[PDB]
Amino acid sequence: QKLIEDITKEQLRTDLPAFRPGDTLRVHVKVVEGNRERIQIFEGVVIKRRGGGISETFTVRKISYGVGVERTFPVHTPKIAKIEVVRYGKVRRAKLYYLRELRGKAARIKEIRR
Amino acid sequence: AVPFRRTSKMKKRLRRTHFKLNVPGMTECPSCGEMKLSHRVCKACGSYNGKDIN
Amino acid sequence: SYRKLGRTSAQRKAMLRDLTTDLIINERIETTETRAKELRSVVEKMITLGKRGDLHARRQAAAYIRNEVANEENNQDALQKLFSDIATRYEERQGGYTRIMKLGPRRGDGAPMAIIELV
Amino acid sequence: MIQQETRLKVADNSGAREVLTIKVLGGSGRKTANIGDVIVCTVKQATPGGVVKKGEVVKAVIVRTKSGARRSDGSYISFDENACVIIRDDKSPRGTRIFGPVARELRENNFMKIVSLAPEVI
Amino acid sequence: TKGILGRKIGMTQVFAENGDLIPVTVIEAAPNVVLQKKTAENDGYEAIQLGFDDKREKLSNKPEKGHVAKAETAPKRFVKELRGVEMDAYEVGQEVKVEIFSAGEIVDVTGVSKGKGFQGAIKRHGQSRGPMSHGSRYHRRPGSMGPVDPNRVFKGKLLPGRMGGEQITVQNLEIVKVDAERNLLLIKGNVPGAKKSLITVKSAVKS
RNA sequence: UUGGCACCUCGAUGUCGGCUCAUCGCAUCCUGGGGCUGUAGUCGGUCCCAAGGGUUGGGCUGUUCGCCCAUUAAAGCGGUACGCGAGCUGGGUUCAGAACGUCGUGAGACAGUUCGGUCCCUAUCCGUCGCGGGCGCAGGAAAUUUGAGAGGAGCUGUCCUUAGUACGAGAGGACCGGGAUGGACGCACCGCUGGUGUACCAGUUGUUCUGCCAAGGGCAUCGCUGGGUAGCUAUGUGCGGACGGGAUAAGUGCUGAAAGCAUCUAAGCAUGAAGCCCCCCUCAAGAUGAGAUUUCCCAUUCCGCAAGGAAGUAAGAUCCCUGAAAGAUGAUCAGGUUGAUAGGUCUGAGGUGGAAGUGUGGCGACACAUGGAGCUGACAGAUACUAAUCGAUCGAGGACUUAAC
Repeated sequence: QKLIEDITKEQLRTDLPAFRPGDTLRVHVKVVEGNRERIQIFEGVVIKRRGGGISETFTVRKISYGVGVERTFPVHTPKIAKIEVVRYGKVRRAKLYYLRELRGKAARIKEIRR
Repeated sequence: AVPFRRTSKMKKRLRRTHFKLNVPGMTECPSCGEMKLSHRVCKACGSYNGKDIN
Repeated sequence: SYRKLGRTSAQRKAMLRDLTTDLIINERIETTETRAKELRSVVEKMITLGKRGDLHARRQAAAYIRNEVANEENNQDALQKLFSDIATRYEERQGGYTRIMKLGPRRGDGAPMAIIELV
Repeated sequence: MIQQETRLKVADNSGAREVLTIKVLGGSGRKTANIGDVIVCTVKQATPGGVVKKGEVVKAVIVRTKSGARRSDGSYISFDENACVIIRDDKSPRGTRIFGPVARELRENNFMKIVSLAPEVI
Repeated sequence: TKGILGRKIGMTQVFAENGDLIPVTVIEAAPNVVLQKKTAENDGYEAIQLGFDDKREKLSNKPEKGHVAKAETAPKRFVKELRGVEMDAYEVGQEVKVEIFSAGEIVDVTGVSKGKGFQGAIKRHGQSRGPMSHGSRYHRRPGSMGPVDPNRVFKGKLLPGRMGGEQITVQNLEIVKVDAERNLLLIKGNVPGAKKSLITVKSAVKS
């Protein structure tokens, strides 16, 4: 997978900091309604990091109005404008799929700001 | 399913066609012979290019 | 791929943990053919841990080597024989530790026996 | 991924609590309906003071699923609870508020009233 | 209709010009050499054999060593025709490569599919399993052959077999980019055939 | 269909209805195209051609049927042993048990009802669907083919414009034609979404074991969970039924006679359907009518005066071995030391997610540092370090009549 890679060495986006699974980062999302570009904030807990170079992904999850919002995103896509890392976190595990159940204090207790 | 009618003495022999077994690929040992089979150590001396591995 | 060998996934571990030990004591085994070709993929990993010799490296290797006294009158375990004898011999070699030589079939079942020797 | 007989909790102040599907509307036809897909439904449970009562057959519109919404730009929206908003014969909803976050793909349907009545259209 | 052929490598994601996300294949198809010009003045029809992915001389035979003498190059594995290009703009010995295509050329693509092996009636034909409970023993199986009065199976009643191994055209693709620096195509979507198989990248039949 | 008759079967032809898998006939439900309309547009009735394709998810009852729920372009009939039990389910009828009503004096009876009630078979042949081995194709060989012929695909809904236009008192509402987007179905593949992944990784309970601790091993469904690469995949993504051409059905006709006019027809020319034949895709020269072109090896050695027969051999291949994108085995395909075919070893990618050990904080359970550390199944790129050694077997000499050379 070298010659797979060296095609997409160009559009490997290099304006974001690295991040672990269990933490909170803010996402700056460019969003089209017609016709301008709101840069709407997005917030919550990172979980997934299914790797693979350009094919990487990540999931910021957001409880809002008592309801969780599982949302994936690109690891190098141009629509993510800027990334602001608010918290870090001592988290034992690297796939936090359990907290698609756990509300809400024990989700917050597992958000230990390292 | 029970065989409706017995096989005659022709059809019985016509399935013996590919039923024959075949030769082994055989050559001689350049130590002793005779003979070895292909690529596998002989029982004759046990040499195999050409170390005397019994 | 790997080889199922007609054994359960726990039966294969007890299968391979025996045979890798018996190369340490015997220096050569006459298994069956696909018990030979499938054994070289493990021992050449297991001798690779021999060349390290860490306190961490030996404790990886104890999960594929059992507790069997290898040489009498020195009381060496097969774990001890790797880091003392085998690693002192293969500091020249990079891979291909055990050459496999096919022997003829076996009588009672037609199974192709095969000879493994380390090298 | 909301086929026949899928109990969708409601997301408005129209009176209802749990909505049972009958038939996704598209075509001959189909068995799934992800997000923003109009369904013929009934109401199994309700808050007791309501114009839409239990046992009444009034259509509805998905907002959220545990199934994903797949935006065409790599990012995926997927909620944790299913949803409905109840429509009266045109795409102006019978409800008054619309609770909870809302998948933004409704705006690319003809639901521009429903988007305006709902707090976090993401 | 232009068309080149070659190996593929695998799949990628290449976003471009928007916030998009495109499923992209990678194709090794450069460069082809015109080995023989099939002519309708001799054979009735019009075609061009193209060879690809030259091999070393141990793997090539004297009937086929002399076949490359008209193009005067190394022996070369994968040969196929193409009926039938605009006539001609080609000479036997001209190294055809990626340069024809572009971002917008609608393209059909053929190749030999990934063989899955001997598979049963559900997987080979999309047939449907029977009931897995209620005492029923019939599951996973093709079931009723036909009526009673004709006393035979009609030809075409689907059955288990060896699935795969045919050659499959998959139409209307979009060649994304052109990489003559690296001998690389980029095609939207899924292209048939397993890893590293041979793939003929035509131009389509439109519109 | 209910029937009549008793002509195949009572040394057995399984009977209702569902599930699968269909085909076929159209007397057509749609969709394509038209006459008439008691057709103003919209939506219809009705009669014509047309089988190519589509012809749903329930509730109830064993039900076919039937009614009803809501969708839909529509939810067609009908045959095929009222298709299909050596493919399945027995829910009913019609085995014995058991009741209830009724009838009989009684045993018991009932197309009157109800609860329970062993559905056996290693596929011989023909079929079907895939794979091989011979042989032939006037010499042996390697590639690429041509297509006589065989299949597959054949469905369409919205929406916006044209156009609030024609039409219409108004209400209401277009024909034709473009452009976007779906449904169902089908064909591929894994980059995302996921599933799974039993020699991947981490945690943990009981017991047992390596002298003990630490660290590990065994077994408990893989002990149990929480994750997961390659592969197989769908609900995931990509594409599809396009534009056409040619003759036709019912129509619609232009000319024109017989029958001075008239008259689609008799001579002559059109147009016209999701019908037909191709175009699109798949197979395919065993197509014995064995086709084609390109490039190869050559035209031996002996016997039989001769017809002919052997033995050695080139082009190439085969046995044998390492295997995998292939695969039940055969086969195919990558390869056989001027070698990367596989395993190992390195450097990685992805996965798991902070190894042991050491020191420190803590009486301690634990945390912290060394340190994105440690561990890694098939995943990539190098490396002859290992195994693909030796060698053997098979395979041509081109008949002859004629025509032109």
